[PDB]
Amino acid sequence: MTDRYSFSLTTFSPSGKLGQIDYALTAVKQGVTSLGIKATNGVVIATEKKSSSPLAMSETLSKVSLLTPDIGAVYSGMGPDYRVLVDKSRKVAHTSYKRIYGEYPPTKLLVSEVAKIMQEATQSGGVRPFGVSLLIAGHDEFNGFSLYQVDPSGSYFPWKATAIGKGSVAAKTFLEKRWNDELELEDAIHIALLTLKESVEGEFNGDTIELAIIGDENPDLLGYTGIPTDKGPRFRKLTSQEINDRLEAL
Amino acid sequence: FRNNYDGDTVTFSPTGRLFQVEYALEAIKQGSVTVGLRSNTHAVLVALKRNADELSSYQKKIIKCDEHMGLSLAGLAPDARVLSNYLRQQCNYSSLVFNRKLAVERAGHLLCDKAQKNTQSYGGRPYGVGLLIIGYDKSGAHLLEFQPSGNVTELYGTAIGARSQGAKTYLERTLDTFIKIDGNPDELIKAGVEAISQSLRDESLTVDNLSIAIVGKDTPFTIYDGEAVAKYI
Amino acid sequence: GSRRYDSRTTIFSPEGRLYQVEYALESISHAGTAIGIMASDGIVLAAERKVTSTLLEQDTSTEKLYKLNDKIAVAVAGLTADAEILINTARIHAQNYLKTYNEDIPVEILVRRLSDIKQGYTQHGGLRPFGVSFIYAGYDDRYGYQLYTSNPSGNYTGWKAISVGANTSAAQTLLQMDYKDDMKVDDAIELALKTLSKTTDSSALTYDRLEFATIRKGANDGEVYQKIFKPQEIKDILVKTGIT
Amino acid sequence: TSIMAVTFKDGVILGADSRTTTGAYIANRVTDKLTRVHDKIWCCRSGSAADTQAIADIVQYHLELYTSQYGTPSTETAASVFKELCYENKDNLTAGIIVAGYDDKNKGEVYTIPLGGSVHKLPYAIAGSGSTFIYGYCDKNFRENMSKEETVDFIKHSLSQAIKWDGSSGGVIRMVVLTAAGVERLIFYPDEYEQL
Amino acid sequence: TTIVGVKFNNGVVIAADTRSTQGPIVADKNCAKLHRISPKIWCAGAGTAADTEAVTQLIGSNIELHSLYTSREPRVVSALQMLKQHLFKYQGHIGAYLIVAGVDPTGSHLFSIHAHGSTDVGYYLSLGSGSLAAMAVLESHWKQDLTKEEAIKLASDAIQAGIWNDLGSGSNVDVCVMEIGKDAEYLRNYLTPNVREEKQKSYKFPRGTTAVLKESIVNICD
Amino acid sequence: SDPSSINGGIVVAMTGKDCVAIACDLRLGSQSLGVSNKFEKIFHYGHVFLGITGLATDVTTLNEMFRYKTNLYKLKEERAIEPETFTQLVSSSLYERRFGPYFVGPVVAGINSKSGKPFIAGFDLIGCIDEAKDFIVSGTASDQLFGMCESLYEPNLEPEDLFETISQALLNAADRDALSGWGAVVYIIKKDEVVKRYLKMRQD
Amino acid sequence: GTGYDLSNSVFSPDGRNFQVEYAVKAVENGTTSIGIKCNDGVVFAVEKLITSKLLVPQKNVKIQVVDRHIGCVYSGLIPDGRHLVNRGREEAASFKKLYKTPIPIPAFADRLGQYVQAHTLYNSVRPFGVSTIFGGVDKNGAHLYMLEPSGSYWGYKGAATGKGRQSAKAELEKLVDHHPEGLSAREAVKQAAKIIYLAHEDNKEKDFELEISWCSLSETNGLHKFVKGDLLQEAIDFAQKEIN
Amino acid sequence: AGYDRHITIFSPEGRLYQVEYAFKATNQTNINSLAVRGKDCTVVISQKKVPDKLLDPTTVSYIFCISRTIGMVVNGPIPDARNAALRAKAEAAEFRYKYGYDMPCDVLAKRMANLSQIYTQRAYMRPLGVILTFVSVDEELGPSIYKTDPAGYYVGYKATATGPKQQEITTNLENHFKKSKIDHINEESWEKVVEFAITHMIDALGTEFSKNDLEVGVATKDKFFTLSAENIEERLVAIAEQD
Ligand SMILES: */C1=C\C(=O)NCC[C@H](O)C[C@H](NC(=O)[C@@H](NC(=O)/C=C/C=C/CCCCCCC)[C@@H](C)O)C(=O)N[C@H]1C
Repeated sequence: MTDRYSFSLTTFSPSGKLGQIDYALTAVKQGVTSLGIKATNGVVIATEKKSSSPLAMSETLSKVSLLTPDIGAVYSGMGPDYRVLVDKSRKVAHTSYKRIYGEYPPTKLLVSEVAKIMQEATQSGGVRPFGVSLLIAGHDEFNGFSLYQVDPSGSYFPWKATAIGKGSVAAKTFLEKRWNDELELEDAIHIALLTLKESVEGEFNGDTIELAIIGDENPDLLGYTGIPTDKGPRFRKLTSQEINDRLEAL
Repeated sequence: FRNNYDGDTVTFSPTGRLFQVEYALEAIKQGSVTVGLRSNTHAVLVALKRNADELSSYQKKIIKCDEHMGLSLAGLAPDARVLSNYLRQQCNYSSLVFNRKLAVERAGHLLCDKAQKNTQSYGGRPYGVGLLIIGYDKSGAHLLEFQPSGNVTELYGTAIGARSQGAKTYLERTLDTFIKIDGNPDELIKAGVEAISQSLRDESLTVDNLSIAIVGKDTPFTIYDGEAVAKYI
Repeated sequence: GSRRYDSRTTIFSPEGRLYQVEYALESISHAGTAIGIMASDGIVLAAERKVTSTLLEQDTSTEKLYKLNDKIAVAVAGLTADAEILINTARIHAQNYLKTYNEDIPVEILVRRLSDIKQGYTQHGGLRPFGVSFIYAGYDDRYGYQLYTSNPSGNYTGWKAISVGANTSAAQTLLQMDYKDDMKVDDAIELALKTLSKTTDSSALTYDRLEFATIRKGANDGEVYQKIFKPQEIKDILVKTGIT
Repeated sequence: TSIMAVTFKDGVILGADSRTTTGAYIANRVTDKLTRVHDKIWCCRSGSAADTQAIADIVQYHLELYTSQYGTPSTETAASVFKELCYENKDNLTAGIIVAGYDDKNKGEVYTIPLGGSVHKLPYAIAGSGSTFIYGYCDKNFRENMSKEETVDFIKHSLSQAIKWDGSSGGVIRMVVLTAAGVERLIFYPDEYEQL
Repeated sequence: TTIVGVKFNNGVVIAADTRSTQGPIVADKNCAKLHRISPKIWCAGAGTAADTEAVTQLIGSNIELHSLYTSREPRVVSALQMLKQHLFKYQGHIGAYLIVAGVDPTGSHLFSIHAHGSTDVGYYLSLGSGSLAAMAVLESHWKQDLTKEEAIKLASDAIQAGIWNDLGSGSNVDVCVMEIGKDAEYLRNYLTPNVREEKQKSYKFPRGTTAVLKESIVNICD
Repeated sequence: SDPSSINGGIVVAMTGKDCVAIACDLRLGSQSLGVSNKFEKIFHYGHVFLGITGLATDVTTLNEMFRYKTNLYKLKEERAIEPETFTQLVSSSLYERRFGPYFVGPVVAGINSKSGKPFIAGFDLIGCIDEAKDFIVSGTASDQLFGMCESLYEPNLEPEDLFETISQALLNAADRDALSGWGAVVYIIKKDEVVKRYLKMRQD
Repeated sequence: GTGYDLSNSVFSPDGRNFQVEYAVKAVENGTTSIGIKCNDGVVFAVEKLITSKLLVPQKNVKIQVVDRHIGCVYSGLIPDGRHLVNRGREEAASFKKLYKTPIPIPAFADRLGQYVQAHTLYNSVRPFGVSTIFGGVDKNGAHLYMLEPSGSYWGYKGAATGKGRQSAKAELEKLVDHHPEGLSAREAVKQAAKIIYLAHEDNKEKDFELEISWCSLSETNGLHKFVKGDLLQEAIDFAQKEIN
Repeated sequence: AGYDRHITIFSPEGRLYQVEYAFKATNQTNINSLAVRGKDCTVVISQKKVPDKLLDPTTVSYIFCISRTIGMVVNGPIPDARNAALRAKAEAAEFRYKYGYDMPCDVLAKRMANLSQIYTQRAYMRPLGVILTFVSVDEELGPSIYKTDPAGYYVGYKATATGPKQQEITTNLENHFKKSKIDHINEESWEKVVEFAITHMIDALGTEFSKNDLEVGVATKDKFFTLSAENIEERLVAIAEQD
């Protein structure tokens, strides 16, 4: 027994590339499309729920997850790798921040934490990099709203809008055209649904599309009352119904 | 073929063999001959000590593990040290804790299991030595043959090492005769020396070349060398 | 066993070279260019942002210039992710020094520790080296303005002007052609911008593809100051140096 | 605390008072010292509340796992796990546990685990502070293979006396009947057992 | 400290006083002894203030992460098991005495945990130095099937029994209502029966009264 | 024997109109023997102030610790830490040592740069937080400070009045404590400026 | 590609584990051994090749006991077999210690199973070169089992492994059909001595010694014991007779 | 370089061959299984092939009782099947002990799935050649079917099938639901749902079964149990008296 793989499985090639990080990115490319757009009063992230059998219930699965009440994530690549990263992300937001300052971390920093996890999966012994890329969106009092993309290499950068996965190239171009620095959240949601429509082959409805927004505080989603400063989570996943209603004004 | 399956002991060949273990066994055949045989009252060991130059000495082949047990070796001398030393501790543990003499049959089981561990985990290497253990316990005299594979067997007599087959056959033939040499060590020792000279070739057994060990009923495992083995050559 | 898949990232080539380090440098060679120019009254750091987009948020971005201390900063060339792991341990080392001695950590001391860490992965552990090279630009009261550079091997040296990343040979020559000891900060700032402008693999040198930082001792104060330029700031200075 | 377990013709019955005190103050007057570790294996808890609850919760975990792998555990086994925990940690535990279970082959069984951590199998067993006052009574009234009624009465009397004398006992008397028929919870109030 | 728990027809309610102390000195005239483990699972705590707060947060943090992982509302028995197992692990050294309550997919619940780790269950409970004063009121007015309003009254009175009669308790009354179907409502300073009477005189000193030796400005801007 | 009473000293913080004040004595002694009359107990990290009374060695240690932490905090958060956050940091920093604490009594004071709101708070040796809206006291003469404040104090004082009040509370409290005194310093904090004055008091 | 048979935990493209399969080779090549589940216990028998007249008769015993109610016999790499028994012995002791009751044959089976299955998970270990037939009497009956180097095991009426593995399997199936009502322990012993003699024809080259042990509720009190002296000679004859 | 096919690291295409080859081993038993949801019960059907005559049929099974309410059926070799089962049972017991309530079928799945994902990323751990189907009647979710594979993937189903002829069984059910328009078998008693399950199994595989060719498991409110030869024999007759 005993993991005898105490050496790096990701090393440098004579050309200067890091194979596994490259191959890992290849896997991200193959994955389903997902995108993000930053408006002036919110951010939106979406992807396609590519059911893997009509017998499978795509509701029993989230591609768009909540990290903290003000930060959501979405991916492209290998589902299981995203899943464990979401758990790790939620935990680290607590162990390394909320438990020390009594407040949830700000987007960039939580994003910085996730990146570190992936970076280590790039150099630690006996492991392969993570085969996914994340689009993390959130909001914090001193930074406003933000959208970051984290690659298997462990790198990350901020975006006004962007997409990853299958039709990312097409999608990116389409976004560069429609995006401006005066968009209201709804506008971006609309644009999002539009951009997504191209990458979608089959059905396109509230049951095949998964979208969430980081908008205003939902006091109604708090669960309790009586504490002025606690205003509610800004992150809200939309409902199947909420999606369709907009698909009509598409 | 064999080249792709002998890099270590944690690999089986397509025919279910463990080469590393088999190469170990080879070290024994390359080793100097030694013989073991017993009766109902005594157990004997006879070994042919080998030497380097004529300016060197004849490396010891027999080790005493306790007052009632001992063994002779063929192969990597360092490993025999490690193993006989382990057997000494086990003999010692039995005395201290249970005030009981370790049975030969049990010593054998202990050896087997120790050897085995080194043939199933990465990093280890089989032992490269063969041992013939004699001893007198509660159920009489005993003779065991230990192979690096882990197989320990109880026999009336046997031989291991280069040209061992000569002696083994002689014993296999003389069986009914020596197995009855009770109450007379000098005779069992002669049948011992004879059996071993059946594997000679290069030279003839001399005084500082032959080595005898004897254990039994009222005989604490004792070793004989040089002048001591004179009366048998 | 596992010996089968072991790359042995820590051995010598028959020529007495360390493969991984070599290859990691090869990696760095394709990284955005970064230059450090040290004038008489300050130090300048400039780097080229590798890969950009209309959509890339530049005001929130930082992929090459990191603040380590109040008087020390670094320009990076290589794997950003790797860089951060090291950048953070440096920021800590800086603080420990303070906590223990009650004095700011001397620029070289911080540089040596960081370089020792790299050297480690070079000699034991079966792990890959960090694909990163640093240009440290700091100031202390024991040596004043200093400019250092460290790479995957764990070696570091001092410079008057130096660049790392892509097109270093070209950048070094251009620097080696116009650098003068009696230089002034703004002089260095210009030499800096111009050097990049000539090594750039891009069409033109726009502000949105640059990061700038200076360590000067504003006379009307008496204390050294770090200033990492904002997009609108790089844009201004860009027009002024005559690159519009 | 006053607790006991009695075996009879149809299986076994467990009884307990419901008083848990912290000094002279009755912290809880409606306590349930009758804990379930398996379908038909229960226990009576005396000693430290925290210690017995923690031990119980652990035994329950072990038996749940025992089942998943090897099926239904015997009452003797549940006693063993208790005994193991109690003996091995004797220096940091103050728990007196009575283990009772219903088997189809063995019918009713009772095991008592005193402070030392030793195990004792008996026809019936009493324990707890109030148990000392009814040693003579129980010894003179217990009989083997009594009927469910004779047994529910033996326990109701015995415990009413224990509660009478021992100030560390009181409240309501709780019972648990374990037989092939199933599991039955019983409760008796002061107004009833006080006038017996 | 005086903390209580009272179950009513469609939920549970917990209340507490607001006085904190060190010896005979009032440390905090209005501290909050009501802790939120999750949106609908609140815990009232007595003993060593810093401990009830800390232990409350720790389990609160883990229940949140657990909730997220399982995609299920938190259960009060979950908080109860994580809490008690933690306290038991510390042999009682963590001086926390808690009354934990709330509603979840399985109904309304009321428990109490003692620093050594043992737990209790019931329709009404109290802990703290005001423990007995309160329980006296609860044993005198609790009845089965209380309404949300009766429960708050009972709870509120039991706490008052402590403020007045217990030297370790005082100031105000904090309440938290957790009804099976609605959002839990935290009522901080539900009652404020101890407002200080206006002082007899103003002590505003005439400027220049204090003798200064030296003066200077401080630098905050980096 | 009692760690919190080997060195001595006191700290007090008050809130006024759009301003907060924090003051401390300057004594550092070893039992009855006075050793230094320049041991200040107030420090600051950005616009946040921290007073620390108790065993001097721990007073020094915690200062060096919070410097360290607030520094890295600014480097990562890219902004200065706020009073409310710093309070939380102090609390968890202390409870981190729950079973072998620093024998100190921290006091936090500052105005929230973003909200302009005044903020003061006290902690016990294991991190318990007390966030008052009027005043926080700490030190060997805390009982005295309590009597002084509970009386003298009144809401919304002006920076010029709050100075008189906090100075009077400090002074008269210190004079009834053998382990406090030997000088004092008072900080008056406003959203824009901070004034540090040294007081004239008995030296016995 | 290829080489999917060099490391112990690797799946070949068709989903197999060659190292495990090779382990089986070691087994099939070993002495034949069997198990017969009678009406209130089980009987174990094994072939002991007399490699020479030098081997002391009745000595080198193969069958092993686990605790007091479990019997084990295996084919293949003997040392590997003892190693497995040694683990069963601790495995059993551990069980009895905590649950008081001697370990149920079924539970013991899975204990051995999980252990063996574990040696097919890592390339730092080798699979067991033995197939084991073991069983005994417990709280509810007698059980017979056989564990494969892969970790697989199932309950049997009869079982065999080794060189004469096919002769035996044939004979055992005959017993099953000619005894739908069960075989007694007394009968299973003789019927076992025969099966060995017959299965010994695939090794008829070397002479052999027989070894039988049984665990019967009515014959041994649910305890494991070797069949010695008379009852043994009797079964020896019963076979010697029907071999001709 | 060509060892990206021996351990779990990426191949140039971004694939993990070892994971794929593991999937291949799942069909090794040549047994199909399927699960459907009742109105308030969940049923799992699986083929049972005991070829040898020396085997004790009662000991052969790929259906496991993880807890009082959770049952698991395994498609793959038995040694990996039992390893997986044991781990699940432990995870079950521990979860109860720590959180004070029975682990929900979906959660146990997610936990086993994440466990697999690890063997996917760590080089010294090989995946397990098995697909796991968990079923129960969750106190919050109701009849549930969650399945996990060597890839670390998992999801819930209206119904599902696994094995060599998985695709035939799937399309069969697919059609039944396209028809019925509802996500379950609108039946009150479980016996009728067991019968439906066995029926469509026959229709899709095009085969007749005896009482020893099947293995049935049922999950009801607060209990999961498996049927005996006879319980099936009786269920088989029932469908017979309908054809
Ligand atoms: C409830 C009041 C109550 O229930 N009982 C009255 C007594 C209660 O304990 C007072 C408590 N006061 C505090 O919590 C105060 N802080 C402390 O007591 C701190 C103690 C620290 C001890 C550290 C030494 C550790 C040695 C470890 C060796 C391994 C104030 C300042 O908060 C209180 O008011 N409780 C209320 C909630």
